[PDB]
Amino acid sequence: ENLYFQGSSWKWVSTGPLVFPKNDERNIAGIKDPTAVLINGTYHVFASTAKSEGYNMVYFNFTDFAEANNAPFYYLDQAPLGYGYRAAPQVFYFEPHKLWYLVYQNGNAAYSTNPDINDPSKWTAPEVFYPNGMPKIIADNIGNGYWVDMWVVCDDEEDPNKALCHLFSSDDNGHLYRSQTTLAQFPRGMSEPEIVLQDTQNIYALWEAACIYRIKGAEGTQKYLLLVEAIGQEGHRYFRSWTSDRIDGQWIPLADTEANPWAGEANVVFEGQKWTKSISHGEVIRTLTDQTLTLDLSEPIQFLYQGVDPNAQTEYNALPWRLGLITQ
Repeated sequence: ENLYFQGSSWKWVSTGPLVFPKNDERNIAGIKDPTAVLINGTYHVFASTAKSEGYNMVYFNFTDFAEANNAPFYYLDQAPLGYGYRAAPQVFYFEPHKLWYLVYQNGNAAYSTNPDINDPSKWTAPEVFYPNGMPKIIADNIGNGYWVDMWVVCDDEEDPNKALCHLFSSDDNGHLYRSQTTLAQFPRGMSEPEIVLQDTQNIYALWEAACIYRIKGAEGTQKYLLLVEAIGQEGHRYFRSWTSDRIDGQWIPLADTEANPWAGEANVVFEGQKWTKSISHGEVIRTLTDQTLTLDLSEPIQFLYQGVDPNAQTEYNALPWRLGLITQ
């Protein structure tokens, strides 16, 4: 059954920090915002590198979490993906094209493709979901924010000419946006976004880093799980959660408070090294790797996340973020 759909009582154990920047000439300050899949015993991770100079991305793989820190990084600026600003990836296999997509931000909502996740040198130069630039609704409501944190999820409707692919994004100004196109058209044809949730009075309650997952075998009110990062007390990052019966439906809070979050300081036990009070910008490690973003909740979720020493005092892009893991 769905023994790991934990309702309003999610509980986790965190590892210590698992992935650090390399001591190399790139002088990366933080490793951030992971996306990951597990295929035949190998974990494939994409993450962002952060320093005051800028953002770009890395790929690495490993078989053992305790050895992840020794995995060589492929710096994706060596692929056609290239130099420039790129951040905050999401990886999935778009089965109808037999291509992996890496969805990320480069100033717009962007994607690269690759037929083989094991060949990081082949990731394409970015192409954008919104060919004319930032949508009007986002430009009109962004204020002093930033258009960030792109997420695709597709429904599993039989007819591809009708099944929808949704692209979510945030503005660091209290809005969550959603566009759609058909499976047949994807990646082309994303509609003008709609605001699907907003918290204008406290923008930090609906900050960024959305994830939308299908729960395998769930056919009713909890078919879809929405996670959004919030900033609480003392700047501690945590995830709020909601559920819905469809991707473009009515979200109902699940575990959505700082005291009872989906994942946060309140419900994460550091059984070993205790190194962060923030559970930030994370993703579930997926074994069902296709564009439906399906989780099998007969098995414990593993959520790879960015954490940071709460006492670090740096410029924001120089924060010493490291990757860690929470497991149910």
